[PDB]
Amino acid sequence: SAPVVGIIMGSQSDWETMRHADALLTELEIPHETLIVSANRTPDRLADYARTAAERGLNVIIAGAGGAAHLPGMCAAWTRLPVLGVPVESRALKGMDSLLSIVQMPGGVPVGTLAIGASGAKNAALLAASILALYNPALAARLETWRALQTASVPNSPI
Amino acid sequence: SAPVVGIIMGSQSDWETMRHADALLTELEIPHETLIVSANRTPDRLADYARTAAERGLNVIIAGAGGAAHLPGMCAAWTRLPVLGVPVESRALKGMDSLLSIVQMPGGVPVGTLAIGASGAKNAALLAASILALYNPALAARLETWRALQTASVPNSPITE
Amino acid sequence: SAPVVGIIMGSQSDWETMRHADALLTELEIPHETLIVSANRTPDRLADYARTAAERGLNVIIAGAGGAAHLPGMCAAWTRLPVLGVPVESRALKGMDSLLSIVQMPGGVPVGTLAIGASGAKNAALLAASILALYNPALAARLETWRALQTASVPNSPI
Amino acid sequence: SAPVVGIIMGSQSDWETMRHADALLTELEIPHETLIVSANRTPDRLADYARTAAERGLNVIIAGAGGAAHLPGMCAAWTRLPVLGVPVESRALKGMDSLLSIVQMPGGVPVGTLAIGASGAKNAALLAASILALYNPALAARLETWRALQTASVPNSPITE
Amino acid sequence: SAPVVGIIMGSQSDWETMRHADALLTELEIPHETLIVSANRTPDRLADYARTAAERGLNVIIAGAGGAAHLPGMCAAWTRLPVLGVPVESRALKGMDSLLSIVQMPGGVPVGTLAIGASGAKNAALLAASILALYNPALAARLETWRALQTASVPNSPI
Amino acid sequence: SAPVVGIIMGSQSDWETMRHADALLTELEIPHETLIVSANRTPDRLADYARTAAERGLNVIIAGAGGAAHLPGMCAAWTRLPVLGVPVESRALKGMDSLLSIVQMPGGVPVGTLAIGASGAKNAALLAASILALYNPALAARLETWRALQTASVPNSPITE
Amino acid sequence: SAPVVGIIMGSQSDWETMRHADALLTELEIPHETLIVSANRTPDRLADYARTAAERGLNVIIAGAGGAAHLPGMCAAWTRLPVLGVPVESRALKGMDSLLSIVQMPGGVPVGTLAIGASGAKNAALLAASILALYNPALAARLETWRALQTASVPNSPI
Amino acid sequence: SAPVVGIIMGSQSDWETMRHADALLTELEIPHETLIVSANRTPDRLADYARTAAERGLNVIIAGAGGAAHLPGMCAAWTRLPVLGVPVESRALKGMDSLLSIVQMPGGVPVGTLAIGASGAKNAALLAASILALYNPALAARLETWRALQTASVPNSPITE
Repeated sequence: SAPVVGIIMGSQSDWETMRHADALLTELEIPHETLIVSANRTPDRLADYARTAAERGLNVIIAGAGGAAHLPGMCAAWTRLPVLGVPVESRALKGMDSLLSIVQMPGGVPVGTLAIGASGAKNAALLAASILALYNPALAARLETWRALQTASVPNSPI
Repeated sequence: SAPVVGIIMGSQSDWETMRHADALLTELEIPHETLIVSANRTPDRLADYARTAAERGLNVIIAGAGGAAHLPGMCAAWTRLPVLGVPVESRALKGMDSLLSIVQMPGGVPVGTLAIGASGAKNAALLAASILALYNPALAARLETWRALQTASVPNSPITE
Repeated sequence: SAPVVGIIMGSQSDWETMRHADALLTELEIPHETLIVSANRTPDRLADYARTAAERGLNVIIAGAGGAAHLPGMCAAWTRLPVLGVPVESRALKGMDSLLSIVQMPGGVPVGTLAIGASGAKNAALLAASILALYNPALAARLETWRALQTASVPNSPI
Repeated sequence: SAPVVGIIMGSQSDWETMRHADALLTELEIPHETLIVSANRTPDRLADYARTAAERGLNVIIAGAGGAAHLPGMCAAWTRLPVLGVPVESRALKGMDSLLSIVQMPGGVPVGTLAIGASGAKNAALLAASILALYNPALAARLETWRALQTASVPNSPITE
Repeated sequence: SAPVVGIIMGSQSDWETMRHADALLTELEIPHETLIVSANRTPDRLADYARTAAERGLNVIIAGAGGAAHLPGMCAAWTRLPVLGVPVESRALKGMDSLLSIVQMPGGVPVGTLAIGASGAKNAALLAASILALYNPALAARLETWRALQTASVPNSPI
Repeated sequence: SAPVVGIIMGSQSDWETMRHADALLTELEIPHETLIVSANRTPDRLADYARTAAERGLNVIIAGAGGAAHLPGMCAAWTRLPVLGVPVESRALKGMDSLLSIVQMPGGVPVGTLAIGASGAKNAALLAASILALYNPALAARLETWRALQTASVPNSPITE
Repeated sequence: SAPVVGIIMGSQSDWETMRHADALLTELEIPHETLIVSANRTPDRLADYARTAAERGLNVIIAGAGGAAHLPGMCAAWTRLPVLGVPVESRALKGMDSLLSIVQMPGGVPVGTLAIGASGAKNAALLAASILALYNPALAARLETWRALQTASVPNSPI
Repeated sequence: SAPVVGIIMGSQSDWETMRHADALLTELEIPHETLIVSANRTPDRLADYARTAAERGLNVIIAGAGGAAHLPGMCAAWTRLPVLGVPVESRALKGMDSLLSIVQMPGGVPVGTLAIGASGAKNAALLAASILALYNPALAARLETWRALQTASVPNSPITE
């Protein structure tokens, strides 16, 4: 029941993208929390969140943000837990700024980065699931089923 | 002694970059294997490697490749294990082709991507360590100490010569 | 009657783009098959398809995909046949990721790459036609006519 | 002895890159000619070359050029034969201008484009070989052997020094 | 009455952009011709056009095209006249491919390149006008008036 | 003697670039401090530095960092003082990642960004000087003289060898 | 009452973006002027404006422009005052041309550059406010309140 | 002897590139002047230069600058004469900033832009020559001969070593 994955995003505007991560975790029945935490507007909120994540029982953190996206990297700076980053598509630069701001972390503080947008949010949840599956047999089986259904469901010819 | 992390790369030319992942895992005392698997030249070798990774005891796979870097993504297509990708810097496009070819995986098949080059290789190892630390108290303690030392080792001022 | 060109695409979403390749081949009366094969979701389907392509009588394979587009390159990895790649326009990066993921193949495993989008799908079919024309006199004549009509049909002044 | 593949390039500076296409065709025993044809300096030479390629016995044309690389596209405008383009790396833009100038052909006039640089040149030759192999059993056998050897020659592990 | 400026474009699709060049020349009463000439679809038409331009009395050629835009460069290859190029905005790459394909001409065969899109078409006409003005006093005065009105008409505060 | 400008950078490797900001402030006689503060390795050090900057007497902060350059933006998140950012050139992406990571701050938390590299560092110092000059007549006079000399020192023609 | 901040933009088309800077300054009760000044169409207007800015009592200048954006840099060339630049999003290149044309100023003539678009306009006003706050206690308090409200108003969870 | 073309550049560092424009004009016997005019450091010098260019007898202006290259555009803002711009290659961004800062002029104020670097400088001179040739028969003959020689001088095949 207690969350094992924390999904945080820079603002309400990121929800359209991050809701895909939320839906996936719920689909795989992975207990999680979904919050808004701004690296630039609520720095102390982020510090406290990242710093106490492990103590609170979180295993993986999924962070999404756009533009000069500092949320994933700064979160990783305060926690020992694996942090996965989702570059949210920005208006002007289409998420290229989001992507470079997240993926280019210097050696020492990693952020597992996923694709720009919805695909990335969905994959961050799946990646978090694959991480949890390493020590949760029941979940591992549900993930196997999920991947199996995905593969088996691809049509053979276009409509 | 059995490896829990597998480091694979597209060619010997990728070693200059991937050796940093190898070195870090060894530093943290994480058993691992290091191999060359080409997505374009040895597709069947990749299929077999990725398909059997879980049953062989591997927990995480770190794949590095450059240019049209398909190695990480295709590995993830065959394994349920988390796959971390390292974009190896390319000559002309400076790893931008490597980066986009790895990070832009479509929804459904993830690849946790790190930075272009040596930093990405080192971080792939560190990310893998943080994953394993979730269920290995001893490793978790070593990682905590490693991160703590890194933070404490940062100088307060530059050597202004 | 048996297909000599195989058109494969990563998903139904690519059809809007790849249908142009299908239409061109049909226009030139080139027997072909149109299928959905995902490099990331159906890897074994792709392996089997590419591996057996030549045995099945295929001469050229046209593969289209977007984003981290691995379909053309992986197809080429399993077949000796010429593989032509169509970068499908992606939402965020407008097919630049698709393009680099396809065209930058390392020496040893080629993929003849065409333009991003519909133009590319249409040109992959035309390129496949020009390849088949080298050993099919009837088709060669139909291709000559097609190219001739294209050239002669260009207006001299804008409307 | 008659050439079946024609390799053309915009200038002597392109040879460093295009020589890889020449070497590969020779390796596979594919008769070919190698010439310099400038789309911007010798437009009429290009027109004549492309227009008469088919009647001269050529089956495939490999064109390499950099910067505002118009050579491949204009060659394709005049010939019905398949034209493969090699983006030669440029100084400032690292071949990105070369690549876009070649690959972005509008619908109706194709240019099968390969990677920027030496890899693209080698692959243009290999692609040309795979095309010719469709109607040349002997060549098809040589190509099959070549691809098979490439796959079998990939090392299993990196020389970790 | 005889045209002194030739406006050529790769296709009808470029008209939306090139019509701005046409309108400007008409505004400044500069005799010109507006035609469709495709470098890739009508290469011989282009060769003939560029080759005979000077003989026909043309002084400047304005060429617009998008994507792998070869029209301006190839036109310049066949004529000694100044050739100005307009990169037409492409669907996927927004004219970046158009721009690089036009502006990066190697030393020896120049193409005076203008901005991507409508602004570029309008400026190619103005640049052509400034060229003709060097030897046409009447036109030079009309151009001075045009530039003067532009400057004087800029509002001092936004509405 | 009390510093009114604080120059911070992510690592010793940034000094080669940031030393230009240091040199210029000293030239204009602007008291300042120069420190290394890592946004990713010493997040708490950054929080404390930025939070207390105003009370410590600082008026402007110049922050330089490369790659995933979060230092300027995070500093601005904690201080009400104007923060100027210098994108340090990165190896692979030539500072483009540095630039976008700094300049693209969302509405509400500004970072006045300068050019990539040494020019940006020098301009960050000059911008800081122009800010301080608004309420420091003596400095305003020195800056005016500096700008005037720069303009008067530009040669009229190139040394055509 | 006399303006202490001058907001200038290249054209009426930039207003949609620069109005955000105007609104912010008004919100913080910072006296300012909002004008249209084109570096390319009204160069002498710009020269006069920038040259006399300090004499007129201005403390900071916020300049916004798109495309080949020369307004901020040229303004800085004529004034000793701090000049902040706002890259306006362009149609084709989405403000990347605007951004590079503004931020890449050579050492010697600075321009404090903000993000592309509305965010940048809003931040230029806030940056100008933070500059004025250094010597205006009342304003400094209003800025503290503004930043405090921003931080406190961020929701904890998405809707 | 009076100059009909004016070549201006932002700094001595631009000469390495702009000297190619100077050399070509001299080759074609086109009288010209070469000066350094900084758009950012000597704005008034630029205003005066551009404003008086026509009355001084100049017919074409070739302006070269890099980075935030405002020189060509601002020159065009003050003169009715055609202005040709040469994007000087920049260190970090390889002239991309130079190119966009010059070519993207808004409708109403044109700058005929050439390629990044030496090729652009040479072509700016050639473009200027083609403009002047429209009303100078002697020059038109020299240009025709120059273009003809260029075309005739292209080798037919590469020196395959």
